[PDB]
Amino acid sequence: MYGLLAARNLKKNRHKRRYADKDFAKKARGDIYQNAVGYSAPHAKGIVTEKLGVEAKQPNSAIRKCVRVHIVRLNKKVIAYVPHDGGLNQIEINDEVIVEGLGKKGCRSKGDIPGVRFRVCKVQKVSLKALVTKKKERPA
Amino acid sequence: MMDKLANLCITINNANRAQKRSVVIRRISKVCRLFLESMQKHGYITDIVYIDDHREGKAVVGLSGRLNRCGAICPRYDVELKDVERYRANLLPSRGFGHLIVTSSKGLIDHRECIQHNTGGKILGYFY
Amino acid sequence: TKKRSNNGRSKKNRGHTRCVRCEHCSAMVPNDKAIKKFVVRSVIDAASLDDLKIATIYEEYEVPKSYYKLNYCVSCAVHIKLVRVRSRWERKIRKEQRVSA
Amino acid sequence: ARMYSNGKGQSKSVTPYNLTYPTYIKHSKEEIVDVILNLARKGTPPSQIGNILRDNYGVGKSFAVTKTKILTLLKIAGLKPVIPEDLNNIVKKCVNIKAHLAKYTNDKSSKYQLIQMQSCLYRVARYYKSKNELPAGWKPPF
RNA sequence: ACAGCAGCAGGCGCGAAAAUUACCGAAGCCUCCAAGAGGGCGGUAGUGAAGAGACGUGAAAACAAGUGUGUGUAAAAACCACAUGAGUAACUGGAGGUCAAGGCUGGUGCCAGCAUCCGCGGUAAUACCAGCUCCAGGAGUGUCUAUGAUGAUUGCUGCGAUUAAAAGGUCCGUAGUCGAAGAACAGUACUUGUUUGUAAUGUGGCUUAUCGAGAGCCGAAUAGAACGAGAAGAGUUCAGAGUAAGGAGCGAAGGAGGGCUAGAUUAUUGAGCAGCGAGAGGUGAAAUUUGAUGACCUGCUUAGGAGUAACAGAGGCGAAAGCGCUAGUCAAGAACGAAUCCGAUGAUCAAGGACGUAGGCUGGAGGAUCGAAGACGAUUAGAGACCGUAGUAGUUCCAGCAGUAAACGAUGCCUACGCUGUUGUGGUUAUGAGCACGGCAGAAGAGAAAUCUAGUAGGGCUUUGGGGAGAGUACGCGCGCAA
RNA sequence: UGAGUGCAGGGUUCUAGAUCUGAUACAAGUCGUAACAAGGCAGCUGUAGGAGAACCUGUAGCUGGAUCA
Ligand SMILES: [Zn+2]
Repeated sequence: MYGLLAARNLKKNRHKRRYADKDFAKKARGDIYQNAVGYSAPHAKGIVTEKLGVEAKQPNSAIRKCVRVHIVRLNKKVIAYVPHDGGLNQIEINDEVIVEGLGKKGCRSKGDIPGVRFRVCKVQKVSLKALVTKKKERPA
Repeated sequence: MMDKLANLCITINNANRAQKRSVVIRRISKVCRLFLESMQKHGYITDIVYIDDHREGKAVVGLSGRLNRCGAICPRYDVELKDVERYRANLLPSRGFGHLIVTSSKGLIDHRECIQHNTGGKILGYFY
Repeated sequence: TKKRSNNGRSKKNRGHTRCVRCEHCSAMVPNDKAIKKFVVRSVIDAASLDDLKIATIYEEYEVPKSYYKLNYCVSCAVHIKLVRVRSRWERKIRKEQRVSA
Repeated sequence: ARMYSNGKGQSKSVTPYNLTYPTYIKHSKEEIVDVILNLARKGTPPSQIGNILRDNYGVGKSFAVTKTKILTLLKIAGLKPVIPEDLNNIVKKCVNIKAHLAKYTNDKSSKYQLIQMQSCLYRVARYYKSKNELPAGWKPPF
């Protein structure tokens, strides 16, 4: 394939090789639009339906606080994590929450939380960081 | 069959590494003659004899102490005068010495003569 | 990792070889790999030759010998102690063993 | 290397540096030229013509005296064969193998040799029917 | 009956996502029968930390932002000039390592939380929650999401395939990519001149807004096309030329290479008959089991179906799978010797075609030995297994199907350049040596090492890998009687 | 020249479904112990039977073997 007039053979061969890369393959041949946050959108709105808790992976020993969210844009139901110290207390059933990604290349689990892929950002139009640290109050 | 200009290069490179002063090279073509004659002009090789054996051809050559390395490029890429310095920087060790040889309508010439004559050509080989 | 340069057998420049059967357990082993042992044993024991000298009718007598070639598989040769495990530099030494009696 | 098998033999014979004229010989030009054309009409292949000239009449390579090659002389005399002698010897070997297999059908080794032989025939045919030495629709005797 | 905002404002929805139902006889342009009329085209401001410049938040004597006039414009506001007051003006992320900066004080005790990654916390936490001091950037700083770089982890330059992931089981073969020396010839590619071909952007500059982005003027330019020129490489032809390129042929010889015909020395079983009169077999040790219907062992007769011991090897032959008794017969091949003939006929290979141990399947022949399945005897907690007794399909042959192996020297095929000693096999020999096919032991280089079919290298062509898993699995398709 | 609309079919993409059958994670549940030491019958590859389950048995192969002899 290294001959001077071999360009056609060379091009067709090298194109076919790239499908061995996971990155190129997923963009070409996988379902890249299945996710609430990803290629489609940076943030997602949804309504809280259940409060939930999950164990951390070994060797850690903890209960992590999680929320069941119905996503407006897809009608899927997903699990999200609630970040801050007393955070679970700032959320009621049937509140609206905005939800965000964990920051890995694909949608992947982070740290010791098994199988959860998003986190809460805002509750009832206001920043959760401000709610928890008592800098601002619920809209009421 | 091997390329004759490739065979020439490996034969002299190995013999130089083994610290021999002379070699016999077994299959010769028209551009092989012109390549060797170029290395003689720049004082990399000293003495050349050609044997007219009626079977292809063969040469006997004396090596100088100045030759570090030589090589052929395959395939022989076409180059504009704008392109030659790219190949010069890729192949040669220093901006101060060594030769990159190019075939042209004016015979074999080096990368300096290309500037003088204002001509590109096809890339052939190098030595330093 | 590769333990021996010859793969533990004497086959070179061939596809396939005849098999033989182990003396101790009847397992099949390739002829070029089997451990071989030669035996030359008198029919009459050394502890009887002094009686033979008064028992025989002939003026002189030569005792008949019996001849054998025996074959062993690796497991049997190691267990019967025809061969033993050896160090990484000893493995390379090749010398002919004695004929048994 | 060899074309149908893994051979790398090197047995050949050296061609001389210069050819001269064979003055040690005991015949004229015209006699040698007569000897060739007789051997030709009797039906000998041109490689055998060469062997006889060397062995019996004492002339090496059969050209130093004539300034002309054996097959060209046969075309000048009009004695040219219908098929080139190489292609002709390939058809013969094929026929032989098919005549063996016709009575000893079980021989897988002979079957193997036939498919090799047959391939070589068509590769040679395509050479000659490009140089206009055979009619375009020529086909094997099979 | 009427009606169609992917015109300008504006509203509702949808979403993670985007401004005023504002002024306009002025600037740039367009339209008419016009010393005039029209234009949401266009211009002017308002709104918003998408982007980009220049500067405030003090000095050691003495500091923005305000205000009033003038300007500015279509009218304005801002900008600039002079004159008045004065003394206002920092946050975001961090402080165990990567990675700049605290083993500080108090709470909490695998809780609550933190942490991109590695990891912290079970009562002595520089990592959680706070106080206090430090660090970094600073009118800005954190997070999420796509992409370029990191990355020689996509490799033209420039990676890998003995053992880490990775050379097709072996051949033939089309399309495709790649192809001697010598003597000559021609100009379409190739390279280059002149002329065309670029507003903005970008590039090399100079000049004016306090400065700096900004604005204004200059010069050269890509790919593409027109006409000339040069002939090294590539291309075409020739034969007083004949490759350590190929094919055809000659001579003497070598080999478990293959098909067929006709024979062979023993051995293992089975029957017949004769002798003898009590055990044989099997194991680590024993039991199933067989024997007075005479076993076992020793004779003589016979009947079958497999196989070729020892010699026999780091020996030979074959494309691989594979091939071992003796004669006769039938085709083709490899190597060697040499002054035979033809002359580029060649390398590698998608598609397509032929062979392929064993076990398996369809039909016929046959059936000694061995033995999946099945059945017993022992051993064990239990053995369905390992061991012993027995026993069927298969194991052999002819005519076919099938298509897999740790089909491995785990090392593709042609072709090169390469140190020494020793030992083989077959020819030839000036007896000094060579040519083809091997084994072995060092060296030098190489490599993560072990080691070396792995040294040197932009020679040609095909196959093939890209962190573990799921997975050589699902769906579709092609072959097969099925597997 | 033809908009619309009947009636059969196809081509695409989604979605329902009694029941069955894969995979993955299961702090540590039940039964054995198949592999790694000659792992207690040396291991592994192809093929064919059998079996609670790892697996066991015949046949040809390989050393990555417990032998460069
Ligand atoms: Zn044994």
